[PDB]
Amino acid sequence: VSKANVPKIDVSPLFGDDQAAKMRVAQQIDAASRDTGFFYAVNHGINVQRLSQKTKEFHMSITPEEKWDLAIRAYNKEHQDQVRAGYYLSIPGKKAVESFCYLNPNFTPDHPRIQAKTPTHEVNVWPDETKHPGFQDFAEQYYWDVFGLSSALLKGYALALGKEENFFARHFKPDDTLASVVLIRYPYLDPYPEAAIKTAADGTKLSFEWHEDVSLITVLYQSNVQNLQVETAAGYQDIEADDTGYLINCGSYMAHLTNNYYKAPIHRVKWVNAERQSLPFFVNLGYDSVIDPFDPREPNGKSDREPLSYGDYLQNGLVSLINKNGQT
Ligand SMILES: [Fe+2]
Repeated sequence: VSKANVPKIDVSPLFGDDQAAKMRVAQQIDAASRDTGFFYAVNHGINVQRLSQKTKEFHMSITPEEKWDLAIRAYNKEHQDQVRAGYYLSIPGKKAVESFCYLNPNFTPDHPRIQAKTPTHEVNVWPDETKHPGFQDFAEQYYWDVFGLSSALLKGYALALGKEENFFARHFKPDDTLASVVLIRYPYLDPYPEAAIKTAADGTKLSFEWHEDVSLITVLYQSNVQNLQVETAAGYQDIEADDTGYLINCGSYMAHLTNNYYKAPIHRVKWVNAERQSLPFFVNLGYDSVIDPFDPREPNGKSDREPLSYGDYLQNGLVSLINKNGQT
């Protein structure tokens, strides 16, 4: 099994005002997006040491009582309004992974999309502050930190495609973004439950099957345990781990609006019996955001693809992924 070419790109010029340096970053984003579809963002300015430590303290401290109280509707029939946000329980002996998902901290009972009961908008649920001091403060702060990095990355993607730098970022707003953070724990278990291991067609043991992401882009921090593979025409290739950088890839909304010029790479998660963390940020736009598709391959950029509202795209995509790859 070969290793994927995943370049490390210094994204720090995207926070600055040297326009030529920004173009040089854009070229590297373009090149990576047209090859395997993955790159590492380095020199990003986020304290990922604190991110991993605070996430670890939470996963290891939370009790079954608290998990039921935070559980999404798939695990707790009483929580009909928690489809996305909350705790995704493991099932001892059956399901190893567990995770906590939260949404835009600005979605409050007072927020107009919450008042209108608009699908995919939810109010976050949090553990008790006395049992997990500082956890909510940390997590909300982290959302805005990775929002900022993601904004900058979106300027690079715009420039790479020949657009003005706010082409995507103008739709990525703190008041209405549907972006989510998921804090995923993959545990060490001995014996490891066989029901939690999937066998791929090629024989590889997996934790999560092939998929394209439901996102515009995905901005991922993982601890230093190799697990991801990306599909190429010549088969799956291993993505090397790097626990100082963020792993970036496009989701299927980018593939839609570029007429597949930037594909959403198909990837899967190998089974590895090791304690590790996977902390994705899914860059989603607003419910009513619409970007007119274009084809960068054509001089006039003409595309026949229908514009797709981000809210409709997200509603269909999240359900489809659950149906295909299982309730996480
Ligand atoms: Fe993914």
